[PDB]
Amino acid sequence: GSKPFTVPILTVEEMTNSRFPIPLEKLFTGPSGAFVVQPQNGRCTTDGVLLGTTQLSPVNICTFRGDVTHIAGSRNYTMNLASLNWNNYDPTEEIPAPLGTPDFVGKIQGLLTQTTKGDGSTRGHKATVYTGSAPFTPKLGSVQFSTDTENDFETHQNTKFTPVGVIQDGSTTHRNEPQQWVLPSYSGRNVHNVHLAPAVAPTFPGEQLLFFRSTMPGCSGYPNMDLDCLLPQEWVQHFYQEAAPAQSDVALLRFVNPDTGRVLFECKLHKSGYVTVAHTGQHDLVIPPNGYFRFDSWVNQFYTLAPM
Amino acid sequence: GSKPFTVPILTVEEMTNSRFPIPLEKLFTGPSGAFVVQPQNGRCTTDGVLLGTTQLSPVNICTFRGDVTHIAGSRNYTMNLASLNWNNYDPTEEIPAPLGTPDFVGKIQGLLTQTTKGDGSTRGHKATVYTGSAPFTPKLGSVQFSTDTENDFETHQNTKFTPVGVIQDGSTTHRNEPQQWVLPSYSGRNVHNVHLAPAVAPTFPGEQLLFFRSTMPGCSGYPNMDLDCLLPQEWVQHFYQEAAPAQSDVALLRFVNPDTGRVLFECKLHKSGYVTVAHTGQHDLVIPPNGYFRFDSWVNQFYTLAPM
Ligand SMILES: CC(=O)N[C@@H]1[C@@H](O[C@@H]2O[C@H](CO)[C@H](O)[C@H](O)[C@H]2O)[C@H](O[C@@H]2O[C@@H](C)[C@@H](O)[C@@H](O)[C@@H]2O)[C@@H](CO)O[C@@H]1O
Ligand SMILES: CC(=O)N[C@@H]1[C@@H](O[C@@H]2O[C@H](CO)[C@H](O)[C@H](O)[C@H]2O)[C@H](O[C@@H]2O[C@@H](C)[C@@H](O)[C@@H](O)[C@@H]2O)[C@@H](CO)O[C@@H]1O
Repeated sequence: GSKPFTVPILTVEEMTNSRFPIPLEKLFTGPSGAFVVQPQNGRCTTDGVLLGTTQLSPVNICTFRGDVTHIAGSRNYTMNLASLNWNNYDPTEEIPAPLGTPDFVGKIQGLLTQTTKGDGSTRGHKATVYTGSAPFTPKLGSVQFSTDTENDFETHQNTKFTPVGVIQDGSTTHRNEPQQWVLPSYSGRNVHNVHLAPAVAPTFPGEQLLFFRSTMPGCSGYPNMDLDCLLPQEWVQHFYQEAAPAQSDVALLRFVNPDTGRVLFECKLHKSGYVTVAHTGQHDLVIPPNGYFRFDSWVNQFYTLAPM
Repeated sequence: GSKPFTVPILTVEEMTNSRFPIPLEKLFTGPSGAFVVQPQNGRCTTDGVLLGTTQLSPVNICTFRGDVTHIAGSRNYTMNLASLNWNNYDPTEEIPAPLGTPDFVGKIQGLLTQTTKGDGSTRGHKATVYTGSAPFTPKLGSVQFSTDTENDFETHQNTKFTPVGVIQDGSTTHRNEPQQWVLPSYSGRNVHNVHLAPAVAPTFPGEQLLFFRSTMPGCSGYPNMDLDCLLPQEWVQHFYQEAAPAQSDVALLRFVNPDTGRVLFECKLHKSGYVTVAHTGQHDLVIPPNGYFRFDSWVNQFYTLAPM
């Protein structure tokens, strides 16, 4: 008597990255035994429980909201954060950081915009947040932005950060940042992160994670623009609504080609919200534009996949 | 033998505007008899046929892709457009303009970003497109951007526009632009638009359109930041996948409050993809955060709604 489980029939290129507000481009698999894979956005169980800092909006990912204060002698501003819905932020909520907070170390550039309530005057400036920096303390309710102005922003007026892309210091090794698999210190460098969505890894020999991959825009230097999420944002929204019970640890999915009527490959969708495939090595999957995932049956962690 | 029709159970504040990449904030109704309501984004039939310039990605709305050429003596660049998927753009496709093109007259500000293929060097600059301007000819394959640079962008390298918000000329009447209900001239001022999604209006006495409303960020001046769409982007994605046949002209929806178990109001979801309610005058709806739409039955255009 369990509600039947399903995944969306949207194709990969019809879906959105859950870790940055950009479209998916491709599927990628590679080894990740050497390091911890623990993203906090795009985390959701198959029965619809949001984890980490995951929230439902594709466009709220890596945004910030609040009001700002200027740092004299600079073009830097401190943002005192509001909640996702512009109310008072509560640091004691059982989350790692405000929902939608970036979950990787990098220099994220976008625009800081503001409206003055009284007359509806507005202003917007290019701005960058360094999520690896000492003032990056979103869990404690504040982050710092570098901007292109020393005086234009007003205090105590609603201010929004909209992300666009990432930058790198071109005097250093190319593509050495961002580091998408390094979590920020949400409460600052001397404080451990809390309430995290768990790290994920394949346990089965010869299996690797299957990533939903995008390329982040670059705004300066030579950044590493690869960005891999565990679930498309549309899958997060789907499971959240459906809330179908997980009848076992693992949902077997087949990736189907409607142009031939044949299955390209099969994969495991684990109930805690990630996908694995039977393959060894780094590989950009080549898929038909009309290809889609289809849930076929509940299996478990001991199931042997056909090689990808 | 028709597949059962449904709408998503996401709440309003859990969904995304289909005309700009920002969250929904509220429901709004007002009279629109005096003017033509003909948006081209967020247009989809209840049985899943995309119309106008509508595409499936919430983050692709009001983006542009292509390569750029500098205009000497200025900080202006012409973008020769690529398709939504970075291929050659075909001006003869039966659409008004490239998918995701802005469907209103306004000055849209964001970032123009670029990557050089050979070495992975990147650059990003603040940029504005005036969709009412003479060089705004997206259907013909080109638009113009004003930027903060006269020399940094390279030719013949992939270039992306990411929208953030809107601006207004502060020397003129406040909130006189953008004009969200004025379509751009997609082929320029002397050429009529083609392949448009149709204009919509209530036909029933005492009914008005029900709008899904957001506030666009403002980046300069005193802009009109109201933005009303006919369908949430998540509804577009839902109908596209479900493709449930419309058994009549009108789906009756009830907006339900789970905190009391009572219906707040009922409304008509027309098969061509828009909502009406029984109300006269401008009104910001006040709704419970957990409120949701529920499809109850197929009726038709002659059905009399309970007053909102
Ligand atoms: C030394 C330094 O950090 N300079 C950056 C500048 O980057 C340098 O730009 C050069 C050409 O303009 C070379 O490409 C150098 O390798 C590079 O380090 C940076 O310019 C941004 O990124 C570079 C790589 C180019 O893509 C530029 O087009 C782009 O604007 C600017 C912009 O923030 O800042 C310093 O001047
Ligand atoms: C005359 C003109 O168009 N000036 C804009 C400037 O706007 C003026 O800014 C004043 C205060 O700086 C007053 O607010 C004027 O009413 C306004 O016309 C504009 O500044 C942007 O928008 C204004 C309304 C303020 O919100 C500013 O904070 C904001 O930067 C700037 C920025 O593009 O351009 C011209 O200088």
